[PDB]
Amino acid sequence: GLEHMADEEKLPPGWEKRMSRSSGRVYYFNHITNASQWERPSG
Repeated sequence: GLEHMADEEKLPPGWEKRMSRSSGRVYYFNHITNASQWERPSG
């Protein structure tokens, strides 16, 4: 959908910027090591 702030392609390989199905809370998820947080990665 329409998204001005396209920042979900700036994270390192293995991570994915997703949204928490609880209330719609944006965060990052690493499906390679199973590490997810709102805390920006560094890889």
